[PDB]
Amino acid sequence: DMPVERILEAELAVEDPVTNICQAADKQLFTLVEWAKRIPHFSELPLDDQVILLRAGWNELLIASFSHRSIAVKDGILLATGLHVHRNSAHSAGVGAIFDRVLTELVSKMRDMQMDKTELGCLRAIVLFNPDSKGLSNPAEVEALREKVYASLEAYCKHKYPEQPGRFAKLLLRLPALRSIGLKCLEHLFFFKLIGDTPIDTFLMEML
Amino acid sequence: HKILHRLLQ
Ligand SMILES: O=C(O)CCNc1nc(C2CCC2)cc(N2CCCc3ccccc32)n1
Repeated sequence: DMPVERILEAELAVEDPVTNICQAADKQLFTLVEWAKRIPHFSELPLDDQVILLRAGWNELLIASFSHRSIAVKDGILLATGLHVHRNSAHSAGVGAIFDRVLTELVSKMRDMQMDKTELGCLRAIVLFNPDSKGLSNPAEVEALREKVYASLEAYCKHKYPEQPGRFAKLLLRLPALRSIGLKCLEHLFFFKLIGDTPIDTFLMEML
Repeated sequence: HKILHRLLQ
């Protein structure tokens, strides 16, 4: 059993440019662990599998959250610290192109369809229960949990938005964009770490 | 991954 109401509760319970990004990412990594523990059955997985899932998905999980948070922000991203990233400072971080992708592929599309917080939480739970994460003890157990999430998501969408029969697939079809945006964001974060622009001795550094 | 492993418990 995977009730969308508990997934919404998890969302509601928790919610220089490189330095601002890195500090906000470190802060939200701690929040992300609290969020995942509130997703039904996540904390029942073997501990080593929980570690693997969060290491595989933390980048997409944070992107999804700051993108949804930014749907009322004019041409920018509201970080969890309350600071903004706008196009100028994104270019200053060398991340202008990916910044534009976040706005056109994630923020604006979330705004257009008015993605709600249950929907965001369920998309994030699907990302969390990624059965392709390397080294899982039983990948199919994670696939089983993923399938219970998107079953619950679809029923929620069909009940709340029955006049939008395509809405469930429309939500799922933002996940490829989230995946490639998350890959490009991570490549920059690795670069920041390699050149010594990241705060040392952080949760963030362990994730990298 | 000592930090993640700990916070999860
Ligand atoms: O504040 C929060 O909600 C979470 C922390 N922020 C936060 N996290 C991240 C995580 C995603 C892996 C690092 C990235 C990020 N950006 C902000 C603007 C666009 C961009 C482009 C390239 C690289 C990073 C980023 N920003």
